[PDB]
Amino acid sequence: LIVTQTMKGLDIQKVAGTWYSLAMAASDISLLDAQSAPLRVYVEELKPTPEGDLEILLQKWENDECAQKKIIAEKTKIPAVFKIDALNENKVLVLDTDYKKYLLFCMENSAEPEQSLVCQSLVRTPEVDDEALEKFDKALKALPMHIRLSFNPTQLEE
Amino acid sequence: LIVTQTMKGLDIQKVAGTWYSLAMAASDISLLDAQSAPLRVYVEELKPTPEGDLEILLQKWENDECAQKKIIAEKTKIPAVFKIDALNENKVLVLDTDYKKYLLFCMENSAEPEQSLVCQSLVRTPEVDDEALEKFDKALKALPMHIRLSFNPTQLEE
Repeated sequence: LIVTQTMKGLDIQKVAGTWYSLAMAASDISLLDAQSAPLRVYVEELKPTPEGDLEILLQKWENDECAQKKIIAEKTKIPAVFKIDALNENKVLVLDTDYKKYLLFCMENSAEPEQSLVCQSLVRTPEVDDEALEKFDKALKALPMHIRLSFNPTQLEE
Repeated sequence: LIVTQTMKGLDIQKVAGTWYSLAMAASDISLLDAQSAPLRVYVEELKPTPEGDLEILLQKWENDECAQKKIIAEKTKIPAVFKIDALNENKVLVLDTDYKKYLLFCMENSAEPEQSLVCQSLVRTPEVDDEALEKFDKALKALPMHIRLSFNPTQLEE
């Protein structure tokens, strides 16, 4: 992605707290196909640190169960861009937020030659309001996505 | 679905021959999630019979392999609507076609209480042309779809 496509003026401390994954999209079907896909994850909480890094609590499917994982996305020299400095590098890019209702982000598989992107729309509460989803679809118009998912009522899911 | 949403004036004999599944959508994620999902199938050929029924040759994933299946969708009293009169009833509804390039259809799980729909865009050849996909997205605007997939170049897939 380019710098204009990410959020200008992000305050990471204001994204703290509970979130729900409302919709996901990816450039490649296989990125979100297997319930166990590495980048098929549901956000449950964001925990920015005093040092300006972003800790992410996620749920994932595993055998039948719902496993929690905690990953650390570290600040970089570019605002709104964070690096999970794991063995497999992934960048997390915050596209937009209003802090109080919605947050749009992508995970990119930096090493791969193909463009390899998974993006989500997060909401603070399960309320009926489609601003999160309108803003996400507008943001994805610029990107080649081949799969698009939205989470139904029960419960809705995470 | 309603009668206006399906094709007026369909000639079944003109849909005969080779097709490729270019995109799929469903009202529920779980309808197309597992590669083995019953309604996750790729069309390879349509074979209308002299009696006015529609035979469908499909490919599906199975363990690792690509299995062929042949199913019979029988004519009904409603034009463009066909019934697979299997133990589990499914209707096949032709939404639109120009016979020479594209064909839009849905499979409905009639028995279920929830609306349960899987729809596809089929093309005659893998040519670069997006009319199939524009027509499919226009047709799906009227329907509550929660998952949307499109098949990439290799090869592209069936």
